[PDB]
Amino acid sequence: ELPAPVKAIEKQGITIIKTFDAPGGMKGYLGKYQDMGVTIYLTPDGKHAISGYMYNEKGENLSNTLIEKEIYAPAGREMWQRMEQSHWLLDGKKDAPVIVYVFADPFCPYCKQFWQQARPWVDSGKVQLRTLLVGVIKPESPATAAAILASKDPAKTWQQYEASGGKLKLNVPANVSTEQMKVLSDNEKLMDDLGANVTPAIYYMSKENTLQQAMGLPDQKTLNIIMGN
Amino acid sequence: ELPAPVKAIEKQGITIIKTFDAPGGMKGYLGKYQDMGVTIYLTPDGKHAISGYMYNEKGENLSNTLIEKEIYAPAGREMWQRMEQSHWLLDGKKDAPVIVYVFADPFCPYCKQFWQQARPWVDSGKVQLRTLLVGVIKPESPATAAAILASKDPAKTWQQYEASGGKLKLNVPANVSTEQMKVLSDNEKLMDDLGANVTPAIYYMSKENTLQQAMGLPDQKTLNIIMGN
Repeated sequence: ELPAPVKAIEKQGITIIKTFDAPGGMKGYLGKYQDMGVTIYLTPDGKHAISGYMYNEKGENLSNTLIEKEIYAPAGREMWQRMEQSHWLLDGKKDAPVIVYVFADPFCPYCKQFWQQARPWVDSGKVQLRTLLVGVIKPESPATAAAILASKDPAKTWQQYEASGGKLKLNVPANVSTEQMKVLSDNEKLMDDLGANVTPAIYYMSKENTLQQAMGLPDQKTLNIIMGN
Repeated sequence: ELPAPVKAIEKQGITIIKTFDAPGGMKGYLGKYQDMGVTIYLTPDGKHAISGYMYNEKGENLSNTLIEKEIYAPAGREMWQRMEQSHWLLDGKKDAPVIVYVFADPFCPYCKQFWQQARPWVDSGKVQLRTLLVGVIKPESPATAAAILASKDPAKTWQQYEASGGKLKLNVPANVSTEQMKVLSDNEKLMDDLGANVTPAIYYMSKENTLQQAMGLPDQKTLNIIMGN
């Protein structure tokens, strides 16, 4: 079964996930209390256990690094791959180090404004925006988004669209290709699967490789973090 | 100086108080982050330290026992002794195990009501109420309190006063003895030194010997805890 001192913590409403190797002859237990992951460390004697955070000489919160790397990071990377595999429109260099996904709609003032705030990082080649168009805000939203997706170069047309603030003149299609209705439908299901009920819905990876999100127009702090700044 | 991993925690905004003996070859550091006391444990290797709570086989939160016993318990016992040394009126057996201090005023509905709630525990001989009269609620408050303190048996007169709801008939003194004005003045300074701006202000010791307080009319939970129940 479980060592007495750890069983005592378990009764404090904690559920153990696995055991792991702790430094200094200690045994570690990774667990959770509601949504919060926790680390427990059995002392050498075996009669005591500390519920807390382990730090090394450099000040790294090891407990935090392990929790994120085992409890949080996994699920997020799944949604990141699913986002990567979508038909997103590029903005910036295809090899920009920082990748930012954003669900945008043709009639979303905040989308245009975030597009604007993003200019510096994108022009620098540090950040690339990957836009997943959707049509969920206005009656004409789908017809417009599809008319954007259905052009000679959809990524450029989205740019010119955000830039001009929409005044762009282009041939609406007589038929919205099924391929384009699929992209819109896939993007909208993915947005829903992320519980994103606001556009723009932005997604980025933290320095510790965990999926982060942002809804609406980011304030300066959030903008700086999203931009990897 | 301080071991690297503990110095790392210290920089997280923690101030160390002293070092202590931890089990299993570990060294402990008692500290504080704002008002909260914290325990840090240097692992045997010396390269790591865990900021958290130590539990033994029986489930006792050792970290909590030490913090309260070294950070909280001291100051409270000081105010307890100062309260003990005051001229309080007895209610119940002088040898009742649980001691409860309460600052009361002659015109305080909530004082009368708490007096009422207290009946069961006091009659059982489990709890003794020690009342420190004050005169801070009404113009006639001091004159009344003093008239209570100035009687043949002040403790009984306070009882009969709470019981009868005040209708008690007794000889008001022509002169309020200086001794009685001193008690009222000492009680009022002590009440102030406790930041008690509400009457009744009740004070009791927790099972871990730390000073607890309660202002106004206690709800059922608080009443039960105050009564040691």
